[PDB]
Amino acid sequence: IVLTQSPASLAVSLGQRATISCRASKSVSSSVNSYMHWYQQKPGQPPKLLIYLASNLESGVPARFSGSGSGTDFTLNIHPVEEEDAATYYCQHSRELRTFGGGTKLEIKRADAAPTVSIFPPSSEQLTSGGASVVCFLNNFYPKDINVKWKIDGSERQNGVLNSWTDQDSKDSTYSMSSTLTLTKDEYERHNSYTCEATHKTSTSPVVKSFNRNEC
Amino acid sequence: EVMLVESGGGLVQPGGSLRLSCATSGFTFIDYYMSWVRQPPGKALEWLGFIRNKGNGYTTEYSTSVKRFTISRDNSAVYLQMNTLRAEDSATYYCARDIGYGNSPFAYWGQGTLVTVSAASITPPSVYPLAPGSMVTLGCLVKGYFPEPVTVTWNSGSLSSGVHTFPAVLQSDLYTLSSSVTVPSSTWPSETVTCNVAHPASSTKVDKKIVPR
Ligand SMILES: O=C(O)[C@@]1(O)C[C@@H](O)[C@@H](O)[C@@H]([C@H](O)CO)O1
Repeated sequence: IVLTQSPASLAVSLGQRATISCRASKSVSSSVNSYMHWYQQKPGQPPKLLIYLASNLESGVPARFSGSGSGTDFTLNIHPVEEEDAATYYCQHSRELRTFGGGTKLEIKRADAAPTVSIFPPSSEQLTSGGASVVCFLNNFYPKDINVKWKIDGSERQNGVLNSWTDQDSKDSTYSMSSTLTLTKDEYERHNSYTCEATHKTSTSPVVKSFNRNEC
Repeated sequence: EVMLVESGGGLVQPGGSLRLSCATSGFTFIDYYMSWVRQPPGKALEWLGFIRNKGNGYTTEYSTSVKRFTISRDNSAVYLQMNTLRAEDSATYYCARDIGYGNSPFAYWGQGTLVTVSAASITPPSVYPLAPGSMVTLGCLVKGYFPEPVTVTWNSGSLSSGVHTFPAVLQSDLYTLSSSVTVPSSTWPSETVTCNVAHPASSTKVDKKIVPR
């Protein structure tokens, strides 16, 4: 069997309706039950069963979660969505070959928020080992889309840049990003201006944090 | 009440073999099917197979993708024997209580056990303090370790609010992660802020103080 979950991603305003669809290649309805499960999964956790047999709430699951459908076509509805509902959702055929759908990442929308940007020079202990990383945190921003560029004395560098983004926060609905420029000690010490530049919706021009190595 | 605990996950070489276990309590083990499900990092869940209950002759069934793996049980632990491990097998592995006599299957899941299939060797992290060159952001850079995971707290958990710990990213077979904490200007540098890093795979525990330049 093939289970096709759509959309793969959606954003919904706090207190509004989230509608997630799951279509099976064949009917999963017996003469009594429709064998469709819906799960919620948060980062670092096993999946949580929300809906069993298409339309039933597992014990303790809030009323805002609702499932419907029969045969090949199923729908998970969440209304009104809460901040904590920021998660990935899965449908699954709950018998036979127990096929999972591909998942749907739900974003809870919030007001725009500019990133709080902080830059950090290499630590004295990293330098002792002959390496040099410059770190930039871009924290608690919204929306998710963000672009970061590193410049060394005005010359953009991409090699040796490592980027990581958090999942949407479950409580304040923001995103955060970390960008680490790794260089050798010798290159670090050959240049002065080190600049983290961020392009985000909240600003028409790059958000810039900088330090000069010989001012340290 | 009901409990499921996965164990046996670790770093394993390609072509290698591993057996994972799942420890159960709080219900009549013998009456339940038991399933194994995996999840590659950032990917969808994948059902792997189950072992049937007494009433159905303790027989097993597997997904097309692993029909290579073997499931068994001690009548109260359930096992997953994995052979000829490869890259695609790297995942968190879960056991879940499947069907009994009416209770929902996949309501109860363990915390999972992380399997990493790689030739790269276990390596401890280097931990670097990130100090600035009304509210102040400090951080730690955790660099050069393998495999996952590492955990980071600030002031032994005392600083819980305003923490961001970033997903690890692999580069040339070594992981890097970072964590930031934002504290009132009244706490630092007046008093001390420490990141506490642990890497159980290398038996490393490092506490790095963030001292002003
Ligand atoms: O294979 C079985 O033992 C089992 O009973 C497991 C159930 O979940 C269900 O799939 C059943 C039949 O397939 C019902 O169609 O087979």
